[PDB]
Amino acid sequence: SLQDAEWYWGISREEVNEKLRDTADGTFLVRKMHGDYTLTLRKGGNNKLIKIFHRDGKYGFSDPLTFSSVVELINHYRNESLAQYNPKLDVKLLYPVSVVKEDNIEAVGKKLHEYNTQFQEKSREYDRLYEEYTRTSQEIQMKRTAIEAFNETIKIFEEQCQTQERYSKEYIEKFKREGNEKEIQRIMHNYDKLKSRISEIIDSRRRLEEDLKKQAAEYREIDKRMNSIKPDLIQLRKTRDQYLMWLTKKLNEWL
Amino acid sequence: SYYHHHHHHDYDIPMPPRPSSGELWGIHLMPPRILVECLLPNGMIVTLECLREATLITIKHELFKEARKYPLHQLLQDESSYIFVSVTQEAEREEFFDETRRLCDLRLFQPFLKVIEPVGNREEKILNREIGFAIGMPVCEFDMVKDPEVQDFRRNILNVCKEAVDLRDLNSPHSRAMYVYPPNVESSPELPKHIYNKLDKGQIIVVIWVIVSPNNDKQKYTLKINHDCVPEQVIAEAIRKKTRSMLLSSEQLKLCVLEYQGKYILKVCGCDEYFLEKYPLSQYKYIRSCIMLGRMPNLMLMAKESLYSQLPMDCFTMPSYSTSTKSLWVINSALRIKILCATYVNVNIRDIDKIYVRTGIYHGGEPLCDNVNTQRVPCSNPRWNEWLNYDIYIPDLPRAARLCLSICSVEEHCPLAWGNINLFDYTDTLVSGKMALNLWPVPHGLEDLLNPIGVTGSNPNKETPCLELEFDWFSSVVKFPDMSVIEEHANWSVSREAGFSYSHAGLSNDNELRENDKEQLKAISTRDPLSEITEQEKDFLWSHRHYCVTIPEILPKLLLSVKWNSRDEVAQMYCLVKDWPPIKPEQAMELLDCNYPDPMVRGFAVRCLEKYLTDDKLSQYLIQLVQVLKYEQYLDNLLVRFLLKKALTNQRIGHFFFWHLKSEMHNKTVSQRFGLLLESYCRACGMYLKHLNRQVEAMEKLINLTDILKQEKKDETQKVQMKFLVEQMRRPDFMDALQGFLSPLNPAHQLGNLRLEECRIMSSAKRPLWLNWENPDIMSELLFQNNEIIFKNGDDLRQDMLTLQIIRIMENIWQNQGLDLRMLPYGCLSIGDCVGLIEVVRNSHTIMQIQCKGGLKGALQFNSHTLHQWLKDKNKGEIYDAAIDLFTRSCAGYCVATFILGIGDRHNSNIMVKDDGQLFHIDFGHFLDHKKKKFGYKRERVPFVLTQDFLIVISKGAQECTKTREFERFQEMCYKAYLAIRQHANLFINLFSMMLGSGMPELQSFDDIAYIRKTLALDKTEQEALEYFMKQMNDAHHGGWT
Ligand SMILES: Nc1nc2ccccc2[nH]1
Repeated sequence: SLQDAEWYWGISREEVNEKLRDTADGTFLVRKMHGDYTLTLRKGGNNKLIKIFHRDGKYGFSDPLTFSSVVELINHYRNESLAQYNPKLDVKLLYPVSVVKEDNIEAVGKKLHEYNTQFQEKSREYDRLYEEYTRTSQEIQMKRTAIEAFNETIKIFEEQCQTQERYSKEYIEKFKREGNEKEIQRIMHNYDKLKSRISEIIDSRRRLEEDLKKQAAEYREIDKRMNSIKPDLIQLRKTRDQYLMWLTKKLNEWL
Repeated sequence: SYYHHHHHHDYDIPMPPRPSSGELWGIHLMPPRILVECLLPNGMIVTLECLREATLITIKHELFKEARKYPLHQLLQDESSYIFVSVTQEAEREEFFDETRRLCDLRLFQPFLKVIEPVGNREEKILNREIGFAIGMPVCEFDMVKDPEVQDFRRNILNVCKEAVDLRDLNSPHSRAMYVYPPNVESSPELPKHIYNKLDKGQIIVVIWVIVSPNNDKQKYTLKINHDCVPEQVIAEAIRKKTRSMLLSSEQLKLCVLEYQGKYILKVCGCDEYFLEKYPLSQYKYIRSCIMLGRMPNLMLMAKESLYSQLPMDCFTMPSYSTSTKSLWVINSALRIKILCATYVNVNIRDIDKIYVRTGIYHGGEPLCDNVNTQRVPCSNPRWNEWLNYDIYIPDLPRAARLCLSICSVEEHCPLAWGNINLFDYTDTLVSGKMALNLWPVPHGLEDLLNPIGVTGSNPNKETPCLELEFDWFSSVVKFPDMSVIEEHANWSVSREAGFSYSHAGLSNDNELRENDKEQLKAISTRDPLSEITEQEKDFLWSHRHYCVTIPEILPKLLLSVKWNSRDEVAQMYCLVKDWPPIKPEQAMELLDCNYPDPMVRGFAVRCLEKYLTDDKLSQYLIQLVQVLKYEQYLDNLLVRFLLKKALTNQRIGHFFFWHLKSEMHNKTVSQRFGLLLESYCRACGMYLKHLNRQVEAMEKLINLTDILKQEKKDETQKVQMKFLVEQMRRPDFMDALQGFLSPLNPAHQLGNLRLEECRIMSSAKRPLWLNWENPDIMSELLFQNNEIIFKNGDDLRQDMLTLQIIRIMENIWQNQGLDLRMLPYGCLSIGDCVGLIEVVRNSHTIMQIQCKGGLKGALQFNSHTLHQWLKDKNKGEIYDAAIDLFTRSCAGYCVATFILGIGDRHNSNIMVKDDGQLFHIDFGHFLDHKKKKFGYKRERVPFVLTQDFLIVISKGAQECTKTREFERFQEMCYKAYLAIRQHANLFINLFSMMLGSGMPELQSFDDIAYIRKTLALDKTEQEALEYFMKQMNDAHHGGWT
């Protein structure tokens, strides 16, 4: 029971944290020459490491050593808070945590491949979409600056048909008779080119704006679907961890 | 029978290029002949048909001929009284001053020009365009930023610029020369044993070259001097030999030597490198290379005035852009924050039950219990109007406190978006009122609910989850206390501790401390930053903080022991850090990673650098120092001011500083910050801007060219693509843009004319360009006549860049500890979003190529000996013995590095060998076993598994190579190397920690970096780690290692 305690794993610093990763406040487990064992507790997305020292029979954190075992010391603190030991540890040891029962061994191993294939298929779908997202962010903001540039282009052209109206209609009254229909037709020709060109430009900006909404539309749909893939991708990953624990080289075939 | 007749009804049978354009909107390459509308001052639109490649000089000159044919000509002035303006692809109205610029290089939006008389009479000043070309955004886009922090950054940074410009023009022209051509020098003058044994009782033969007339003939003066003798001494002996004569006495010689001596300086023949200060010749990098490679130095005597002729005047010019309040410690409440509404949450209502907002106060680690709000109105129009209540009193909020939040889904816990926000602003002001916070999407790696490493501030992208919220109001702007005030609170708390009872000091906290404890601290100090400290150790370290000043290097550990939610403790820590002994830069750099956000701590870190970090050592670690800018809270800070001044002080750093910032300009988490910094540099760097603008223009051309190949000239034979390539490189604008410039891989290398006959597209699907330039140096021949580099649009180069940097550093550690393992960290440089330059190593081939070319007609199996045969063919005689030594030494280094780093699996097409016998790896892929993310599970893989081929070469042709002295020697290199890197394992952890900022999927959190702990066996003893490494190496090879 000392070794067959559910929460006693006996593992390196790294694979503790990967087992503590993404669990809630209060979750725990227990773990070289510095002391003996280590209570690695999780608190609000951060791992607190608490040393267990063993000397003349007793086990404990520091001075109040009157606990005759490793399995003794944890049962007390699963009920009670750690604040009285060290002031700012107002959190209990609440989640002392450590799938088909396919006692078949080989059939658990096959399921590990099925889930790991699904997971891997899932991770690509997520990666595909993340890149579509980030492209689409770029393609949108280029669409936006294009609209600005369009709008600034138009201002320059609107200004142009204004700029000519000053000087072109200064020329009508300053002469009129000399090149009446001759000079004014060929000034009218320019003006009607200039305004139809503004008309083409405005129609070009418009046509981009309708594409921008359809882009911004697709962008939402990508995000939507990312957010629906994400929680599946966790639970699929989390089942794969539990199957791979329950088993434990040969594996690398199933993965 | 194959698939149990199971139909997949779903299945229908019906390089990564990102989408950036150039030349003209929506079109990579403008048509060779194009119509451009010219808008005249008289309101007429004459349309010209212009050549794509035509200068504005030409287009103006033709416009004013063709204007005459249209009405109202007599209202036009002479053509000289006018300038072209148009709307560019960045949506700004750019006046085209440099009329030698070509139509295809203006980055127009639509093909049209407008004729105006030039406003902003200071034309000088509206060559800001230069700056914003270099940067990749217009300078005017900053001027219209509301944010006072930004506008304050721009105004206040000029201090640094003005000061640096003053250091340049101090002993001018020498100091200008010294800025532009700083000496390329190793850190240590002490020469490793193995280098000192290659030369002749401490002496080198050197070759000094000289010119008289008409610059065609040149003259050797083969010296033989002591290695440690300075450039001046070497200039004398050259001039002695040069001017000894039968018609000159001895006396008359010495007098002619003094008049000539200091008129000259020493150049490296073949590249722009010089020896302009008193260091041993051995300490310059060129020399020490020449020693190692078995080469005779070719320097040049250069007239100082011909050098100072080529320097230009900087002409720095200041740009146009030139109280009583409540102490935080008066505020008598707990912290509360009101979460209001989130507007843009994109969620399937069928998939999602409901969502809430997670929050936490942070310091990189959390100052209180994390807390959430109720799950309200789930996915549809989520609004909560809750005050979240945080158990921390306002006065205990530390200077670098941050609120980190996320919108989550429901144990179905899962994050949708996230954002962080500094509880104090840049003016020390506690944040009060309402805030809009546009959120970031959850990245690849992070599954966690919150993201405190992530960048502080709101996502600049509008169309994203905007979660708006409200911070309390204490009828006053609250400010953070002065240091004077914090110092008194500390002096108070100290004496207050002295009077506490002995009874009470029996919880977690004498004048003389135990000898067992005095030695437990020094053991803690030696641990790597990833060996997490326990709550007992924290309390322990804290309690002996005053002894900890005796062990300066403990500081990183001490700081994580402080309770940052107790202003009592922090205020005292502030007084320790005030005058804690400086520590080595390799250790101080840890304190600029994300774990240490406090301003006083980071200031101390910068104070360490300011003392110790040499310009050599800075430019080695420049990548990490630029990245670390991400974790600074505000724009103006000490680190930025340190780095900026160095960049403006030393043009070699300044170069790589520009490119590393410029590189990341697409990444919207840093664009504004880096853009702002880039502006400062560009404004103050001097003539180098004009040089950088040419590098910058060359790369934009390569980007557009490869963009076309990758997108429109696919499904076309190599033959067809290669024709298109060559065709385009012959156009005048490409000739212009791609010929007269400095290589970004090393600006000492000038790139001259293109040799298009040697330029090609490589076989890869990414369509890399292999490019070749004539080295236009006078002594090209003495170094290399051609200079060739690979431009690759497609792959993200920065993983490789990091790997190569790590390799560069491993070598230096090894070598400078006297043990000769020869790595080849070829040059890699990202300059963009998945765009880069790779240095070509000539005379090297992949193993695969070596195996073909020596493979018999009948393909019955490739011979293990052909590598060895190929190597013998290249190295005959006594040359052979050292070619195997090289291969054995290089193969051992790359074995250890590779294993420690956990790189992509090696095989015949990513392993390369040089004619001289040097082995080196390329294309590393993913660097900390990132494909273990799929399964991994503690793989601890050997990526370089020496097949027979390699072993045969190592043990010169013997059968059963496993059992030779050749291979015993090899193993003892590998064991000695592995241990050497293991003793510098702090450094490598910190280098990887500093790269968490960058958006590299391989580096998302500190447990990505945890691989390097396993592979270096840091938890174990060194003896066990030797045995661990052996075990690892034995099992991968199946025998050999005990
Ligand atoms: N010294 C040095 N540092 C570098 C960083 C990137 C590319 C080339 C480099 N050479």
